[PDB]
Amino acid sequence: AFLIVKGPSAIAFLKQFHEKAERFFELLVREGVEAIIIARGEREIEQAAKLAREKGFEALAFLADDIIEYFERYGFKAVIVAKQAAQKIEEKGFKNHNINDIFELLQRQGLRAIIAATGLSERELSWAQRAAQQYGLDIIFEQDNRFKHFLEPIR
Amino acid sequence: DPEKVEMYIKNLQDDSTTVRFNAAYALGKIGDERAVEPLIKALKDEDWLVRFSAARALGEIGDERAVEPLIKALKDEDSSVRFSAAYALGKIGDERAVEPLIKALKDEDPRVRRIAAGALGEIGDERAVEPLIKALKDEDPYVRMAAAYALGKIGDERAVEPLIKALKDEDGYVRRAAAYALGKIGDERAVEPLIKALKDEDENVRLAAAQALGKIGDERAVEPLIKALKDEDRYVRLTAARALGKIGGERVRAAMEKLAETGTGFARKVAVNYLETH
Repeated sequence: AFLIVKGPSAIAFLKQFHEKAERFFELLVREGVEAIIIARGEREIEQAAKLAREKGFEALAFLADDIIEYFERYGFKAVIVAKQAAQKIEEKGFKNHNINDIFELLQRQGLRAIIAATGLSERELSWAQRAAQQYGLDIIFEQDNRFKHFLEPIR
Repeated sequence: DPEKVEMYIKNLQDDSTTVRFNAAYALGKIGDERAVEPLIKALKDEDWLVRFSAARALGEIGDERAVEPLIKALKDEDSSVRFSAAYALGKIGDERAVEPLIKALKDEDPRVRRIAAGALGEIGDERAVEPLIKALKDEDPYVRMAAAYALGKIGDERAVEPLIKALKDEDGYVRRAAAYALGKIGDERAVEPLIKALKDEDENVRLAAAQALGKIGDERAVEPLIKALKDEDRYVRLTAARALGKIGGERVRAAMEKLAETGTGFARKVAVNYLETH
């Protein structure tokens, strides 16, 4: 899976993954999230939501029809999940290369932190932590390396 | 693969915005010196991502020739490009970046100010000291945090009393960072303010205070640290225990002796184990 749910070089960039590129660009602009949650897929999420809410962050969620109740229950501006059964969702009322640069796009619209949720593989945690470093974002999770991204701001 | 580097090099003059920035990215990853001058040119592309990407790619090749052009990119209209230029220079590590970075401490974008403070920290040039001491006053908490991290890493004694005062900050991130930086500098004047910080509401502050007291290795911390063994937070506890071993001696070996006798819980366990060792 790899689709979003809501409810300029930026254009040349988004295009790579052209009319819905501009649409799912206005996504990132309108709300302008302050936080992205990264999870596996449900107690993990309730935490992260109010952990993020602890800093009053309006947030997006990323993970790999429960997905529709996350909106009421958590207040997300958007969810990104990772065939083609998206049509079911659209009805119900919900709409070489460096893919990591999307972080820079979100940052310019106001992204401030990543929040890593429980159960992420080590692979995923270091990837989220590399991104916090390289895009100057905060990342929120036993010791020193909880704040690695601040201790070693240049990678 | 020289044939690939050259192709990406010509790709830098393509009409497609996308081809230009994807070429600067790829060159950055290859890391071949021959791309330096062509990338120096891309630092002025009409499109910001291309520029952003040229600056990043030069940070990665690490060639000292990129320094003066990167110093210019620090003034770019776009704040992303300025961030990318400050990051690239801190990574190159060339002392000519120093006064321009010091100027970036005053950028209107709070990320730029933050990564400028970090770049400074990485270079380690003592000239950054007083300006980084200004930045402990920044309206932005992350900038205040970054400055204290950079001061700890630089290790200059002048940072001490300004860091002490930062233990009084309203934000728990800066308090955490001030304690950590004080532990690293290791000036004994931190010992008393850190003892207070062991009683902080934020458990991330108490943890760092305890760690910082362990590094300092002054003895006035022993009893305040014996107490922290009864801390509700598990990590504060383990760290207090770590800190006690780091400050060896007999005064703690005597606190450890009575504690093995009249102690319960975790605190009793570290007592026996320490005594079991030395």
